[PDB]
Amino acid sequence: ELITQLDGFDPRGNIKVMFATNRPNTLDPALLRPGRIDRKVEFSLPDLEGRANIFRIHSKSMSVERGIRWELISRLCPNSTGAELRSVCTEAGMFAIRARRKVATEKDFLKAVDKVISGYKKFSSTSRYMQYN
Amino acid sequence: LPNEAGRLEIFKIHTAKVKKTGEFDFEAAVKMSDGFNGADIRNCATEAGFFAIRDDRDHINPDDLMKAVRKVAEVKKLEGTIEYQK
Amino acid sequence: GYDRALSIFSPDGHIFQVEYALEAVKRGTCAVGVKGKNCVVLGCERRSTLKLQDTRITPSKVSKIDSHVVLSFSGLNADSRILIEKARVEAQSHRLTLEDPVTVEYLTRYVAGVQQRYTQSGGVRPFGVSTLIAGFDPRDDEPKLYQTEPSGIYSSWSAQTIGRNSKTVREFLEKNYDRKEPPATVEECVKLTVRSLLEVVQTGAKNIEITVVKPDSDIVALSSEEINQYVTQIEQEKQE
Amino acid sequence: DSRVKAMEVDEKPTETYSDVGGLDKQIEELVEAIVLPMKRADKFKDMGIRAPKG
Amino acid sequence: DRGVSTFSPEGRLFQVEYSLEAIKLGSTAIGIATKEGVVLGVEKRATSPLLESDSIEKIVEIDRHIGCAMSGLTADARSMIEHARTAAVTHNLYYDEDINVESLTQSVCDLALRFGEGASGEERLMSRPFGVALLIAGHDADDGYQLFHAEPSGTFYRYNAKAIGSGSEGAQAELLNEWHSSLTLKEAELLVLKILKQVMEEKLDENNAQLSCITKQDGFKIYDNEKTAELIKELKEKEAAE
Amino acid sequence: TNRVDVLDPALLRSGRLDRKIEFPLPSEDSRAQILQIHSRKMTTDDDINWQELARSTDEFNGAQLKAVTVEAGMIALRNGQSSVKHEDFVEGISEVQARKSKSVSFYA
Amino acid sequence: FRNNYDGDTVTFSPTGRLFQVEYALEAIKQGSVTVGLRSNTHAVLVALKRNADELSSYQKKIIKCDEHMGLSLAGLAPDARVLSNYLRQQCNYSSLVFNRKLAVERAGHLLCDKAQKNTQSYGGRPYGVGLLIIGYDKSGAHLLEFQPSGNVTELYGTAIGARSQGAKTYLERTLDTFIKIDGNPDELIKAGVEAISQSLRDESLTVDNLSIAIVGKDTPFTIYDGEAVAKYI
Amino acid sequence: EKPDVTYSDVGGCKDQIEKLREVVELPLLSPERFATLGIDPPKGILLYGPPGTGKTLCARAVANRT
Amino acid sequence: GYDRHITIFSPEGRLYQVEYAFKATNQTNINSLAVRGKDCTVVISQKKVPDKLLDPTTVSYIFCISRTIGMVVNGPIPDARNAALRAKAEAAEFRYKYGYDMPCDVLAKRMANLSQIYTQRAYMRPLGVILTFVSVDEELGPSIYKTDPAGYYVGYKATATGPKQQEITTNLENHFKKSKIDHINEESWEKVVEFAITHMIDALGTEFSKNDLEVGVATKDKFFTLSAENIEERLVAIAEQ
Amino acid sequence: TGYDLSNSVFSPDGRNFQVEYAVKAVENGTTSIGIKCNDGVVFAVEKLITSKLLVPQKNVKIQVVDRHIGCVYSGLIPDGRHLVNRGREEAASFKKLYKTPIPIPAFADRLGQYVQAHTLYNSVRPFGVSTIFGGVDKNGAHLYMLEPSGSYWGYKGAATGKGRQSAKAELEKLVDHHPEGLSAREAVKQAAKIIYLAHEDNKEKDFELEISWCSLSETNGLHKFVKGDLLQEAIDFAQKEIN
Ligand SMILES: Nc1ncnc2c1ncn2[C@@H]1O[C@H](COP(=O)(O)OP(=O)(O)OP(=O)(O)O)[C@@H](O)[C@H]1O
Ligand SMILES: Nc1ncnc2c1ncn2[C@@H]1O[C@H](COP(=O)(O)OP(=O)(O)OP(=O)(O)O)[C@@H](O)[C@H]1O
Ligand SMILES: [Mg+2]
Repeated sequence: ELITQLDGFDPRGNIKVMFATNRPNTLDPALLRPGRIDRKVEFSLPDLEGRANIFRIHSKSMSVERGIRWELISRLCPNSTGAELRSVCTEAGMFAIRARRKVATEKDFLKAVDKVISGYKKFSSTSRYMQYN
Repeated sequence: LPNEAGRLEIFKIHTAKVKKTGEFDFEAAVKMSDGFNGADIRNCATEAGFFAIRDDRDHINPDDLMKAVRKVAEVKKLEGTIEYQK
Repeated sequence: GYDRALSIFSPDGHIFQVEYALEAVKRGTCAVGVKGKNCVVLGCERRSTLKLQDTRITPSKVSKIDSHVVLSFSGLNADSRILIEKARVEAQSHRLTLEDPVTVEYLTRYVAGVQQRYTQSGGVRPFGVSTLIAGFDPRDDEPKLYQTEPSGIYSSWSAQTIGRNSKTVREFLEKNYDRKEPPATVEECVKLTVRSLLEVVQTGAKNIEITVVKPDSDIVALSSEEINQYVTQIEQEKQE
Repeated sequence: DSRVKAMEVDEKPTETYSDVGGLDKQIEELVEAIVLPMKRADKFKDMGIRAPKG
Repeated sequence: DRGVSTFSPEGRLFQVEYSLEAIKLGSTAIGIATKEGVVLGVEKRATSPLLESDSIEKIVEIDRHIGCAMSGLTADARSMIEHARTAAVTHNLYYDEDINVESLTQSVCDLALRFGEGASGEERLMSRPFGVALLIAGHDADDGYQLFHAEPSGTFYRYNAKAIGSGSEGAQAELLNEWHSSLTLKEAELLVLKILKQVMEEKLDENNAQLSCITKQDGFKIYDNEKTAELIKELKEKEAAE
Repeated sequence: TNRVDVLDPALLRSGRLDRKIEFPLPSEDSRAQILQIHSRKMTTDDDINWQELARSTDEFNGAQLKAVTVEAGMIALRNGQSSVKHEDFVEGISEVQARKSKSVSFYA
Repeated sequence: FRNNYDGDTVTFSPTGRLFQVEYALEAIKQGSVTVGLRSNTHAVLVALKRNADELSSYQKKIIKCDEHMGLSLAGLAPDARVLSNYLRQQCNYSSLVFNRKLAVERAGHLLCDKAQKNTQSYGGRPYGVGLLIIGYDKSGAHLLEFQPSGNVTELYGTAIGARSQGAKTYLERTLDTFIKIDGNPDELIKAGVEAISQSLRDESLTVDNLSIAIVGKDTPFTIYDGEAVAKYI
Repeated sequence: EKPDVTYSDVGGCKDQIEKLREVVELPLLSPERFATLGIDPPKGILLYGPPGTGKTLCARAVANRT
Repeated sequence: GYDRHITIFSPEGRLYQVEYAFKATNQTNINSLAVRGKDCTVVISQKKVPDKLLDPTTVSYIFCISRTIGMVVNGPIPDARNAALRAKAEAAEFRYKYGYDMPCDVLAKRMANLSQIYTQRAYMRPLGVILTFVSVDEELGPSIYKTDPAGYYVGYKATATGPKQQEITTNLENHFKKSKIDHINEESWEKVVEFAITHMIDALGTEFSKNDLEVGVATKDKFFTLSAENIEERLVAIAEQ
Repeated sequence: TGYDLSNSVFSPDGRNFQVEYAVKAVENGTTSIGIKCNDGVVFAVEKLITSKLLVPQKNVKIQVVDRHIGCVYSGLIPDGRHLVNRGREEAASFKKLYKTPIPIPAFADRLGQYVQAHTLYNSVRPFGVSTIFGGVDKNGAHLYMLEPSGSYWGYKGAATGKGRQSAKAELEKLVDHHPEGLSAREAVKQAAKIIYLAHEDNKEKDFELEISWCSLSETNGLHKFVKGDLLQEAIDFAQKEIN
């Protein structure tokens, strides 16, 4: 029924349609071709420079010292989604609250990167789902 | 499905009604026609009649019948597999 | 033939059969290596949960490759024997054709090279074993202590530990082992390796095995009595 | 039913066969099967054949 | 499940493409080629203080006139380096002359693709390609000093200076500004040690960094730790001169 | 319908759906005719040689060919040009293709 | 977006096509452009090479196969490095046994049948490279186009690679001028450089980026490079 | 009722943000520019990628803007 | 899923894939009948030539394996030629290694065993033909053995195969019910053919021209198929009765 | 469901889907006919001229086998060029062992087994080609057509490719008017007439006609190409009638 109102037997009104899936594999060839899904745009893992800008967008609320070299810990973080980077900053703030320190330091951010990637490289959603792509 | 014997009676019922230039090729057509249902023979005379509209003829030549048989058969077999009875 | 490509890269850039192999080495019993001034000491965990098990005839965790190279291991007990057979073979082959016993670094390079091979051969699963290869080169008294792993890379260490609870043992060795000054003698070193183990074994004199290897082809296994004595001393020393 | 009445022809915008690109033999064969038996219905009746149904 | 030969809808072999990301996870190798020699610099990257850092090896001699640096999963490179010494040695046995660098590199690239599922008697000696990339440096009389980057892609380019490893992106940004044809052998050493410090994740000292050169006169030489300590002290000076 | 193998035989067969008309992909020459009736609506130039573009597109549907025309104007708009040029029709064929990595000098 | 018939080469699709052979044909549309054209006395290859970045050098594109036959690749380098090695050996196998310069036409078929036997069988990546094979034998000048499907054809001129279409258009017009230029090797190279300038997406020809090769009634197969192609830009 | 997760929060200055804006935002904002050429604007976008890459994050960002 | 593509048992306990082969047999619409004479064997089968273009001579279902053994095939013709070529090789090889002619039984038993290996290996697919071998063996007299893709075979007093085999079975049974002997009795081989065609006209209802039949007869030490002229003589003998 | 993915599997019906699919790949090729004359055979194939760069009369799609068996195919052009190549071994090998040129019903049998073998394992793709091949030996002329399934039959005219409808309908009228068995010298001019008629559903991209014949009485039973004048006369004959 959905396919048939995106080509109608008539011009349909001003209607833009956005599809968001975790697998294009599943989708039927009738949904995919232009006129019903004109532009495919891939949101992929950010490269190294991406991971530098996404650290800046979570951290700007945070209190951090001046000597944080975000280039240093982006280089140390392997290929990662933007969802791991949220958990990184949360855990950096977490070790500072356990330690009784109001400001997050360089030691605390390294520990957090270590904890997130080490344990959860066992539970990475990224590896299975990248293959359906 | 009509047997090789009957299949011959069915042809003669749908080519009598329609105009023709006198058609003696039903001896060939029956032999070409396998797995034809009653329904496909009746459609076969129609396709033969539609080549008669393109040529501007007003009779079904025995040449137009040879073409029609082949045309119904190619598409039939391909696109639908008819049931196996018990 | 049977040659399926069991081991392939994932899009993250790690081989998943090799990460799985290394998790298998974690559940293994614990083996520790520390090299003193002029000895090595290999301490190993005996699973003592078992009762009515004869210790006289039961294969140990320290298997001599040559008369001056010993090997210890963590991981799958069954697969371990497969490395030790190819190693005993390689030690006599090298004696045959070049003369001179194997140097510890060469015997590792062979053993480490086998674990690497089985990560490319189609049809073969990787090994589930990490080893500590220790001993003295012939006509020398520098102790040498190496570690291989199922990636195939090998490295020398001043002290090391593989197997379960290894982070807790390694933390104790980073505080109690001065890199400049080894345990003064052979007797102090044994007292450093036992004291590290008693943190994760939660005692049991029978649980701990100690094999000491000394220069000039002197391999001896410390007996139960000796081990007990050491434990009682350390417990009494630490207790005091 | 009221849905049938909404389905009737409200006039589909003039495409013309010139704005169906290519596809010549397909157009011919459709208009043979659908168009003619409506308008040229006398030439099929004299020939004797029934009219293609769909 | 995909085979190992399969192409993507773009026309790229999956495994060979995935393999390139294994190189990104490796440690940093820097290579600057001058008209007096080539300098090879590596971050050893010890993983503990107990780990003895001298036994780690990432620079290896192929022949007195060819040296090699490794980045990626480095146990795979045990197999590549063994092939290379044979080709280089077997080739000096048949023709009484040292291989060219450009010819030696190509023989290791042919070897690289060999993955498959097996068909007839034909060897396929991997399941996935060598998960390591190499910087082959060396010198022949014909074309002076050369420096090559051989990737598991199966293609090699001759470079004036390339840097691969964890800090590849930020390292090659600094080279593009700093290199020119008029560097000498003692300026390149300090130029590798300056770039090695910007992408390094530790403190720069003599134990966990290694330098190597290749000159015609002396062959391929790995610097001892003593010489490297002097060059590390000599970097701190030129940055305080300013 | 676009799946004809699935429908059972009582819905097909002569005497119900007498004619069974197949639609082939636009052939290399038809692509030229197709691109030319969709472009009349937007601005054109004589720069464009539609003959070129028709040879490039292989196994393009009459729906994707209409996409090429639309996409090409999107790139003309992003530059800010008066009208569509030949570069943008070429550039547009690559946008309809799901290509998204180009040549990272993966290919010699 | 990845189909269901993308597994091994054995699989046919319900449309009838073989998808894995079509995927290997995309490996050509991402390589660098290369233009071949011939008269009745000279064949000419004009390839635009490709650097990786600035510090990098350029990637060879034209392989001397013998002294009267040479080919230029566009696509994967190691796939060509197997197919160019194979033609070398088959050209020696003719001079040794039959003392016959291997006719260009016969070398096309030999290559074709070597590509076919890897898309019939399970396992075996199909070769992801497109070659142009020029050469001069006893029947004159010849220029072949070899697809990774295996189909080899004889042409007066072609191109392959990225944005080849702009050059292939210039060859369809001027085909009637450059085909009659015989006994003059200079002008035939000039017509080939002009062709490949139509395909550039503003990369700009340069003396280190261009590579030309000719072969003729009297010349051996020779490749021009660096300073030697400064006269021809 | 249109939540607000502003457009700054989307990572970087990616091309991916700019390809969404040409589909949704521009034909509503400025139909002056599309009228001259005569192009009718695209309609469908397909966002696809491994989990955690911000497919949803952008959706919320265009929800208020639009 | 992968228990019904290859030949392993299903959870129920049946080799699905083999079972699917028998439905592949009746995909040509040939019917056959085969009876034991008193000193000969006769086998008739319909021969439908579809198009005018086909040359009527090459279309055939009766294959000469040896002088001793004829073979009539029911099923798709690629697998026909594949089973007939393998049969001929075994017929020759037997003669070579044991020094007499291959009996009918021994050729039948060699095919059932190759058929078995094909339902037990995974990568092999069972051939979709049913083979019937007629002969006049020298030890046992007239014989018919019918082999099938599963690899089961048995002797027969008479047999039929095809889409309308059920009709033809009822007649062949009704005859041995009344006479109470195992085989049609009439010394001459000419009159066993006349009887044969009578039961096909009944069982199928179809009247047969001389082209619609193809007749094979095994006597002592030669097996032939009858020429198109000879099948016309037979049909004049039915009309004159 | 999963019965279409693989070869040499049967569906519950009793069909090999890979083999049904291969006939759709034959269906895309160019029109190709074969006329059995009284004295021999005439093969004729429409060869599309794709562009002004393809060189004229130089891409023969008629391959000879031995000295007296013409092979012309439609479908996947490399895949046909392999099935003939294997067929040059089977012929040269028979000729070695029995020192007589291989007879045509026997050559049809060798090819048959080879194509039939490639529908028996998961490991090999079925051939995507229809062949028409024939010639003249000491028992007369024969003509065969090899389906990608592995069946073959005798024929008096055959067709394959896109124009198989119009051709097979035209070869019926050619066997009607001439029931005696038309002459070989005349059948060159009749084969031309069947390509130009079957090229009206394809009149978009012009073509170049190739004809070859093998007759006992004209060329001594050796397969040649028609070339020069008799071919330039054939084009004229067919072209004048269909005006
Ligand atoms: N042959 C053609 N010539 C011109 N335009 C075409 C052609 N084919 C398709 N188009 C364009 O593609 C658009 C979409 O086509 P359409 O909706 O008919 O697809 P469809 O074949 O009906 O798909 P479905 O499988 O859903 O039925 C049309 O509005 C038309 O503008
Ligand atoms: N590009 C990005 N920039 C900044 N933050 C991001 C980015 N991508 C993800 N995040 C963070 O990760 C969180 C989860 O992302 P989101 O809910 O968009 O997942 P998704 O992309 O829809 O994947 P899934 O739907 O599989 O969970 C967001 O709430 C946000 O905090
Ligand atoms: Mg989401």
